[PDB]
Amino acid sequence: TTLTSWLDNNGKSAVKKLKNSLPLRKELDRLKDELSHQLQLSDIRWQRSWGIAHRCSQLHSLSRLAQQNLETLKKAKGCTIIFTDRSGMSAVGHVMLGTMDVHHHWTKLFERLPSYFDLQRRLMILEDQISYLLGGIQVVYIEELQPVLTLEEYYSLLDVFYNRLLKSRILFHPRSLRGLQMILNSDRYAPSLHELGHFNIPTLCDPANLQWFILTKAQQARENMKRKEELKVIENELIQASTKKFSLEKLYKEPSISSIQMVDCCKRLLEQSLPYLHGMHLCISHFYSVMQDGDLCIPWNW
Amino acid sequence: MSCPSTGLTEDILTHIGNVASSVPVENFTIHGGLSRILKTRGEMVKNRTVDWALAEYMAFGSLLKEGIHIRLSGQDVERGTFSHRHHVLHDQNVDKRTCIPMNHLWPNQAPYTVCNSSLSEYGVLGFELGFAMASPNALVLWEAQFGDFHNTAQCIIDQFICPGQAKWVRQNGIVLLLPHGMEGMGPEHSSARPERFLQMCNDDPDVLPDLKEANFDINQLYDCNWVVVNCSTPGNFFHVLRRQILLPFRKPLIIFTPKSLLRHPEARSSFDEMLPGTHFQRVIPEDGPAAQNPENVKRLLFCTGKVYYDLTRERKARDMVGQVAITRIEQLSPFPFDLLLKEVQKYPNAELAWCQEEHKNQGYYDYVKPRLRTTISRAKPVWYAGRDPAAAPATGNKKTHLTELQRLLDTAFDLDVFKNFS
Amino acid sequence: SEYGVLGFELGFAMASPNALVLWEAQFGDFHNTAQCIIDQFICPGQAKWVRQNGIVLLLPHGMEGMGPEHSSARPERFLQMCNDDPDVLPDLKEANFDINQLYDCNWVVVNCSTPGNFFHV
Amino acid sequence: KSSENGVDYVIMGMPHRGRLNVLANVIRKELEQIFCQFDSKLEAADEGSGDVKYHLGMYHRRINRVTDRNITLSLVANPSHLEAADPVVMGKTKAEQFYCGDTEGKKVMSILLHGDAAFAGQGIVYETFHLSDLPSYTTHGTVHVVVNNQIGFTTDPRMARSSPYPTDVARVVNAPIFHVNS
Amino acid sequence: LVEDHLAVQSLIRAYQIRGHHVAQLDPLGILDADLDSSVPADIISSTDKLGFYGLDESDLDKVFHLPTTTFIGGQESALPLREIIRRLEMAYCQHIGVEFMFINDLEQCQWIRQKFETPGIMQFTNEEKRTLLARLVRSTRFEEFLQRKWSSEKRFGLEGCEVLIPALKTIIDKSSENGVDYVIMGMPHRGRLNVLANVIRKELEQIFCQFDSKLEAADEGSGDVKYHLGMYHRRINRVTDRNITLSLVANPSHLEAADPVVMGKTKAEQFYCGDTEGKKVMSILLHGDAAFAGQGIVYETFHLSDLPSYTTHGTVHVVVNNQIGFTTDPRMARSSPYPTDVARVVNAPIFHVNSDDPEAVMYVCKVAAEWRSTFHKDVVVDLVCYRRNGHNEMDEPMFTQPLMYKQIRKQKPVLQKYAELLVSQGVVNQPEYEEEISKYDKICEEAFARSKD
Ligand SMILES: CC1=C(CCOP(=O)(O)OP(=O)(O)O)SCN1Cc1cnc(C)nc1N
Ligand SMILES: Cc1ncc(C[n+]2csc(CCOP(=O)(O)OP(=O)(O)O)c2C)c(N)n1
Ligand SMILES: [Ca+2]
Ligand SMILES: [Mg+2]
Ligand SMILES: [Mg+2]
Repeated sequence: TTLTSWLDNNGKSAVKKLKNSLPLRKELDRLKDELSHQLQLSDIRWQRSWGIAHRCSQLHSLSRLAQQNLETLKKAKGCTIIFTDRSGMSAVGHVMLGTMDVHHHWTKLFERLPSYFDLQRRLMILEDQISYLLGGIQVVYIEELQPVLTLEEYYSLLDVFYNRLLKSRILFHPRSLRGLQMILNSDRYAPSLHELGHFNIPTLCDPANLQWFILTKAQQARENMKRKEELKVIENELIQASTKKFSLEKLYKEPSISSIQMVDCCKRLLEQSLPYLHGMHLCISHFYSVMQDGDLCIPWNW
Repeated sequence: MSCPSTGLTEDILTHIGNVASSVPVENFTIHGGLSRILKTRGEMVKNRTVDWALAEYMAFGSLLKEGIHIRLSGQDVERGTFSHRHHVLHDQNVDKRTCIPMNHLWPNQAPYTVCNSSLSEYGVLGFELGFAMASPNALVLWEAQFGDFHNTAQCIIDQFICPGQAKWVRQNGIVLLLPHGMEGMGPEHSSARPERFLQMCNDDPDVLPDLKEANFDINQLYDCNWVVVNCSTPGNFFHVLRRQILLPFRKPLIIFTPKSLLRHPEARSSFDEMLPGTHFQRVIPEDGPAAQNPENVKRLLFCTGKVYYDLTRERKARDMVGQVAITRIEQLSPFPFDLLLKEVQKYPNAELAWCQEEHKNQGYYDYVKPRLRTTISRAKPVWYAGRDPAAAPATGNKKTHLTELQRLLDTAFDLDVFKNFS
Repeated sequence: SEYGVLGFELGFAMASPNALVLWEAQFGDFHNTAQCIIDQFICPGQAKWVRQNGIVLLLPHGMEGMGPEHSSARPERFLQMCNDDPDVLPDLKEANFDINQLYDCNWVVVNCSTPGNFFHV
Repeated sequence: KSSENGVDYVIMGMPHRGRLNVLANVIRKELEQIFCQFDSKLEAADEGSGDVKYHLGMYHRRINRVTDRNITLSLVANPSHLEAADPVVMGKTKAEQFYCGDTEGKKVMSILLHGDAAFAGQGIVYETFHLSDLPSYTTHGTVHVVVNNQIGFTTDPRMARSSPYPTDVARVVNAPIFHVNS
Repeated sequence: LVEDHLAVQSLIRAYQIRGHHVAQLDPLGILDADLDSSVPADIISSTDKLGFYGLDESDLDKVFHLPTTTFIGGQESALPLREIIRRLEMAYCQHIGVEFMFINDLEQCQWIRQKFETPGIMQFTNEEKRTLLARLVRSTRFEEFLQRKWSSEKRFGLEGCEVLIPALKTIIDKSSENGVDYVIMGMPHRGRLNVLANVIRKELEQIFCQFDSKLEAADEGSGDVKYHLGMYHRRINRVTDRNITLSLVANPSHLEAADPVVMGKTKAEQFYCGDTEGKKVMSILLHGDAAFAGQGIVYETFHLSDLPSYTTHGTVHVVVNNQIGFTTDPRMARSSPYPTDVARVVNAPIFHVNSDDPEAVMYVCKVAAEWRSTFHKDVVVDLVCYRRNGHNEMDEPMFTQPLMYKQIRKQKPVLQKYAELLVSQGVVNQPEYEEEISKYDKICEEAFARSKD
């Protein structure tokens, strides 16, 4: 158990860093809820780590933009905003302001919202067509499993797949209605069955090979869609119990962490007690580190 | 596109001035000479006046208030080459203990970084340029010990900063501060070579921007490769750094900072140029007894920077106030056509001269002259008053440099050297 | 390397006037890496120091659409470092104008278009 | 291996030799976009003068095959001048480490590619290696890859350096060197 | 003892490969020049660390047989480990630190080991001490006089490193002994006037004339400052029976930019004299610690040093390591233990010497001059010293470096302590030391009247 030594060495700097970092957290909350109220946005989110100091600067810049141009910015009622590395609208309708763009680039984006909204209806109609084609099959855009896709690129993928596949050969059956989803993978190798329960299927694929692949593993997919949810529920209860035991402000995970890994992580914490974990922020990651704003990174491997 | 005013309310300025003058740690001991500098800073702050060192605090603190990271890097920048800023204080008794007064201005403020670099211009400038292209919410400044040592990094300037936006889409707003001015110093301590930067500009002298355009400037700045400026007052230096950030876009900025004006008694400005509703001034008009009776003035001299305070002293010594009108030019980059056209109209009958510190084949002449000739319909030949051409930036003999300055001031106020020719 | 080799050649050229030392650049665009040597030693060396240097620099130049860094050796930068005075017309009517004019100048630039002129220079 | 060790963001700089191959496979740029550049009738929409294909940058994020974790890649546009983009890559890495609140650069990494003749004859290599360790300039580690093909343009390697190997500047900062027969 | 001798073998490794990490090179006492205060487990400073090698206190008297990679034994072929450690500590952990184990030629390593490890080799005659005393007196009194006559000017004087002048004179004298007839030098701002007055005997009267405010240049040229001018002078060496020509190249303020120019001039002189291995022409370069470790052109020059058609067959580099830049701490100036680590990329040995002991500086300079003639390679000599005043004579050092200069104010100049050491040994007497200071002051004053005339 080297985490004991690591904690004993690095806890004091962590508590000092937290004590320094509280005011920036207060300021971030104030800026976020003020901006959310003013523009009537549904939510504001971030896609990368980034520290409380850079997030505050991004919120300040957006506030300045709203101060200068208010009428054009007002076109985003009910639209949630995410901060990314590229601009444009996402595959499921998020304004993705990009960290490396000046206000002149954002203002252009906020003046093109109606056309993007129009394109969204066409994409939804395409979704419905593909759904009725293979029998009821939801086509989903699962982020953190696909590259960041702008609306036009996803529409082009859907269009090329539907056009190049329907014209040549076709097979129909209204089964698979309740479950089974398609990632629509962008042509990596070949169709495959992901562990969660969905399918990442390349575009322009062979309809015969696609049919043979799909027809045979329905039951395993249906079994996976229930395994995933019941592990998620046991995770909710374990992560509540750990916070109760050690009195953490919040305990969370990196997006890349598998749920089973968090099973094992929480289970092999709950049988041990450590002094310095009291009243701190802890996150599950891949390395031993302390963040500049006062968070601890404990790898899921002791 | 438009730019908000860069002024600030008075209480912010007073708080910033009080913080910089005061030392946050009572236990910390400050060198007696440094303590006198801190006391003089308070002297000025209570009287509502700023020198050159205080304007830099009042720009950096005002930017740090609204979550803008600031990184000042260079060669001996924590104290200053001419020992004028003292951004970092050292305890005389306890070793390794340090205070930065600008990190204590407000409880919720953005990070500030001052670092002394290794002895290198070609790696450090590249490092800073790479740092400046990772986010538009930071102000990265590179300081040169003297403006003459920048050519060691010429490659970076020629290949990355100059054409970077035309060759690749990325926008970058790095600021370069280069001390400049001829003061009887060694040739390699005189002239940062502004004529080399001014010729890389993609502006066309023959082409004239339409007078009837919005602001005209938010469009002159936009239709330009980078902005160059030669500030002569601390108020303008305060306004430029704020305009760099409040603009909708980013472009590189080249400021030619002074050397002997850091202690010049009349090179300071009031708080009234920093209050809300004030703007950066590209051309500073002629204000004085001459503007009251324009027809009486027989000559109009255009200058830039440190020369101004030399010409004004000569004009009074000769009883020529009201006979000569001196005008400063502050930007030079996207040349200001509209304002300068009005100045010629203001004095119907006055020959136009360009007065200059450097030699004829260096400095700002031969960039400025075609542009000044473009604004008028060649109504008046633009004359020249300054030093003769030479191969080296400045002379190594102190005696000749004084004589040269004297003959420069002699030809500026003669009123008949070119008058007989015209 | 352009910054060490050019300095080496310049030092070689100031040890005797009975030698011809030529420095060749692969493209005229890579000379700015040696800007320091050009700005402080070659350009004002006889104005600041008694020693006189007779080095020759050959820089390929010409826009063939090969790209920004394979086009223009930047002659406008060399032509402005000249000490000549633009606003004065010399006395054209004097013997040896060509040599008198050549005797008081920091250096000479040329852009030859025929091999005969390149032979004569 | 870096993605295994927790890295999530990689920044790269590279010279002319082999640029297109890296863009096609390592950066996973679309093949059609590469083939489109070679077309002559090509026009540029931007008012930019534009640059040649071997001087353009590329940014892309994708799921790694070996590691389910997403990884983000970036290639920095550089001029024809060799080694002049090393400090630019270092500065960008430092900025990314700073903004992500990274105190020892564990989640951001830098990789640089060099040629043998340029790596042993340019001065800026020395300055960059010296910057590598100073506080407020250190990025906590870099992996340099040198392609020693034993020739410059037409210059024998014997008249290009005064040291047994092109990679001897690395000995001034105590960095181990592994030569391998490719 | 079945394999205990093995440890002793490894023991010697440590010193010859690491002793310089624990040498006393700093003159002040505080500040380790190697930026490392840690002591290597290899070196034995306390007896406890014998346990690192599997040895106890009883092993000190046992008698060990030395190998051929050591010359400490001298006549003896065997020694007690007591005396072995004593000899090795004197050889590498004192006022001289030698960095030479990265070269892969055995004959070059044996030469260095013989030069530095044999007992009693560094012995100086009373006449040599007398000459050194005279040169030190001159070097000090010149700067004293410059202070007394021109307090406001920025002299850039060598207070803190006054042993540079005797070092250069010793190098030139040994080279003249080895057949050199023409020396070319390049040098930065620090200490230029002292060298112009005491090494290349430029007429003192012109040195004083340059300081005159009422000076005109009758030449048709811009001109340059007093620290950028070239001087050529041929003088008979006193110690040698042969003459020597000394040339100093005019340089700009850009730092280290005149190194390739000096190399090129040396190559041209070697070529014209029909010299095939540069045996009668030599080059010497002076550097500062902050510039030598931060400029790129140093790397390129060192690489040019060996290529055929560019090699000049050997250079002697002298670095003045005063542990400060302009106002920059040496910790934020480089990423290597010493400023002189570029020299390791071309396999050139390095000798660091504490400049507070002149009699080791003389020996190191002599050894470097012999090495250049024997092997025709580069060699670097590092003089660890301090800076007494600020960068200029008008800078304020206390604002940025308060604790270092507090120690500087309480330390004696080298000339004093050398004078008392000589008087104690009986080599000289106080009446003789006063006479020379008075003689040098008459020569300086007469010249000042001539400058006024
Ligand atoms: C910072 C600076 C100096 C420190 C010397 O530091 P150093 O080598 O240790 O010399 P020192 O023993 O302290 O005199 S001087 C001059 N200068 C400005 C300077 C910077 N860069 C270049 C290329 N040329 C210069 N002229
Ligand atoms: C600064 C600069 N000078 C000159 C050139 C011209 N040039 C292009 S490739 C090359 C050879 C460099 O050798 P090396 O790095 O070994 O290249 P490789 O073996 O990869 O072709 C040269 C000199 C250049 N690209 N950059
Ligand atoms: Ca040590
Ligand atoms: Mg190669
Ligand atoms: Mg020094």
